[PDB]
Amino acid sequence: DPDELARRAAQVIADRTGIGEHDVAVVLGSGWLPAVAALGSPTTVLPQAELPGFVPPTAAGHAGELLSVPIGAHRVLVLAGRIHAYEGHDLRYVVHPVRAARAAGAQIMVLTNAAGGLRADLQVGQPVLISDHLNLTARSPLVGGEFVDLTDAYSPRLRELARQSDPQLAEGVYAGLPGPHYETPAEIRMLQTLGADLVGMSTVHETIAARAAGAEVLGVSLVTNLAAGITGEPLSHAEVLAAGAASATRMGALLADVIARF
Amino acid sequence: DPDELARRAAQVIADRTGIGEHDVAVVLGSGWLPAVAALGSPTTVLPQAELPGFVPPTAAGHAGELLSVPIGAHRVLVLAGRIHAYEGHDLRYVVHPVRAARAAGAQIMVLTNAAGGLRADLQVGQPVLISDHLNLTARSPLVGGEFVDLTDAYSPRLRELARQSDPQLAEGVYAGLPGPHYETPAEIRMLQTLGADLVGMSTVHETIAARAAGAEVLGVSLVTNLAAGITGEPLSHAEVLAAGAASATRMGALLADVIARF
Amino acid sequence: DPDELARRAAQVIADRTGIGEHDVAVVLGSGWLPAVAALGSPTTVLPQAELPGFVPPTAAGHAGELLSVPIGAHRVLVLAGRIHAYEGHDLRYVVHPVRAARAAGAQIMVLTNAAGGLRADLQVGQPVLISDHLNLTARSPLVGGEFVDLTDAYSPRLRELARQSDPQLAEGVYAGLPGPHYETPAEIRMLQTLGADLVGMSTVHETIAARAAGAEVLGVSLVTNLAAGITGEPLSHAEVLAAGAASATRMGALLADVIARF
Ligand SMILES: Nc1nc2c(ncn2COCCO)c(=O)[nH]1
Ligand SMILES: Nc1nc2c(ncn2COCCO)c(=O)[nH]1
Ligand SMILES: Nc1nc2c(ncn2COCCO)c(=O)[nH]1
Repeated sequence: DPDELARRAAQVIADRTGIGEHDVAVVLGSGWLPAVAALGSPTTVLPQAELPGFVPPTAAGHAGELLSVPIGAHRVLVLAGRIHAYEGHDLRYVVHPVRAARAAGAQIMVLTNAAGGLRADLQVGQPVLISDHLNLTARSPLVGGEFVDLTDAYSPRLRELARQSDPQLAEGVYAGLPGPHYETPAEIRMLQTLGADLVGMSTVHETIAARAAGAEVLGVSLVTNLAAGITGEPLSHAEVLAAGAASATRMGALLADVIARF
Repeated sequence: DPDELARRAAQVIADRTGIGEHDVAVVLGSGWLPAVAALGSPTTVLPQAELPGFVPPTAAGHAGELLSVPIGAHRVLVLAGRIHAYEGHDLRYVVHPVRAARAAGAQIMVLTNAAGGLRADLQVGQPVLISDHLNLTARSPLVGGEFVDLTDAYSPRLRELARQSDPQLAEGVYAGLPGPHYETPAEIRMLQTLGADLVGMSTVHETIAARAAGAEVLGVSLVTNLAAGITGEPLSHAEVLAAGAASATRMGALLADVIARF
Repeated sequence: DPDELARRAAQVIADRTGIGEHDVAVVLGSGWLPAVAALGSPTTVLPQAELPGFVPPTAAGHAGELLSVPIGAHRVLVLAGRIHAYEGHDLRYVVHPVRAARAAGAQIMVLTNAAGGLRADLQVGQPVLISDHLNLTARSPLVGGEFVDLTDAYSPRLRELARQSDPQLAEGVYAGLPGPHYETPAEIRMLQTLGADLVGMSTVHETIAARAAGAEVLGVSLVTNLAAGITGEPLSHAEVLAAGAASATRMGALLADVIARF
């Protein structure tokens, strides 16, 4: 039972952080690990790996951390590192950190990801609010008849708040694909056709789980690269890995500024 | 294997219903269940849990009811209560009633479901014949080289008959997505770009299992709401649930009227 | 370790063929099996079932061979037969042959398949190079975190060399779907909107795994029919299974000529 397990993770978070409630949670995955530092000074860091339901049984590699970051009166549960459906994990493990954070008190989930830009405009290193997603994984983390409306899955209010801190923030539609391979240029063209501005390999399940749980979601993509076939050149690994890192800098700090608006 | 379990279920069904052939099956999906009551004069009802292979090893709720009913010159195997793929279940379980049906004599499977309407001119509470589908599940109920052709998977003949019963019947293309979450508006715009008129969370696999097994299929969606982002206002749990307790005697009258024409 | 298993496999190839490296692998599946004898005299033939990682206990039928054929400058591993996701095998097993091939020295994989033609200039019996693919399986043979750019997944250079042998060779984007059911005509319309020229039931994962493993890939579809709804007439397990076994000599000879240009 995932809510039951989320409640244990949440008890342990409370126990280990000494903080009984955590009213915002921020998942920083690929491309966004620069963002961690920059959310602000953690009072507790712990390994996610320790936590009930967290870093998956089968494959145990080395998860990231759960930081407890006060931002004013908001106690931010920072999830530095996430697991991905592409790693083989049953989606309940994939969304468990989100569900744990809910149980730990998160009103709002800030879900971040590394994305390829599908769009004209888009610059490498550009943060892009997610206005909506395409779930192109053919899955849901919801099992049974949990029929969650995904209208305004990425809170307009939270996009408004974020633009209060950076009025020049774009938004775009994120296509969530399983990965972990990057996309073909034909898949990219397809995704342009399907209505996506961004493409990536996470997030959609987390949002769904977050929304199912009642949490408001702020989604932020970092364009780590223009998607395949957009420029005419192959993808640069160093660019995907590093070109957005000062962005993820910038953004964690911007982050802290937006959470403070919550 | 699945086919042998389907024939075992069929034997138990013939035994327990006293009916050697049920030349029609009806699967009563979300929002169609109340329609059972207006179907005719069933002569056996048995809990589906009674039947070999009906209840999956994984989840256990309260399985539905299997009704044997004469309608016109047909014996109709009515499945009230179904399992869904979104409940976690191997598809062999999701299509088993259809396979058990065909093994029990079924030549025509009447597959009903609840759909978001993707054309803003479909009326909430109006049935729509499925003229075709988009299997967006990335799954098939068929295993190994079962290379079934799905041209006219939804028999034009049956839709023609259905329309003699009710010539105000729309037809349209149904996108089968896994569920159980509803679609984002962005997914809805994609679905429209993809040529879908209806969207739901079932049927596709049963259609495919039915065509494989050589049964013809009449698919009928109840538009229980306009899909996400169509209205410019969020979906409402309040409509999706009642949308066909209201259509109930009318849907069961339609069903019985169309089956009689078969 | 998939890669270790590949390695285990490649040492048998070396050992049973007596040749330390096969610089080209060809995967013959559906529609291309008859072409094998026309490729050349094999210096060795081993059943696939004898190699580590290759074929099942659960479901056992009767499996392909692996041939070692010199072709032009090349020592070619011929994989006669493949297994398919639609048979239900973990993808690690589906792409093991290619990974084994790559481990055996294959830096070029020629992946052949049978496809529905969606594009107006294609005809039944035509070989079509695969220019790009749409992976519509919602799966990936990659797990965890290799960085795999699928830009030029189907090497333009291999395509241009092939065309030095038969410049006749058309090319198209291949949509790789789960199978084993064929597509509904609405699905084919969608695929066309998605930019697919060809549709089939294999290849994409074997590509990905070849690309991740550092091989270039030439894809060859045999158009074994038009896609569903193109002719307004059903589809064929065996106008598919060989509207190209009509042309064994030519298909083997096409392959041998193309490979000689590499
Ligand atoms: N799928 C995909 N992911 C990317 C790309 N660039 C960076 N990432 C990071 O992983 C995907 C997370 O949403 C890209 O072009 N495509
Ligand atoms: N997938 C999907 N299913 C719907 C929609 N409206 C009604 N249904 C079916 O709801 C009953 C449970 O699936 C919709 O908009 N999308
Ligand atoms: N998916 C798909 N595969 C095809 C089609 N035609 C030939 N093939 C290849 O068939 C795979 C099973 O033989 C088609 O129209 N669709």
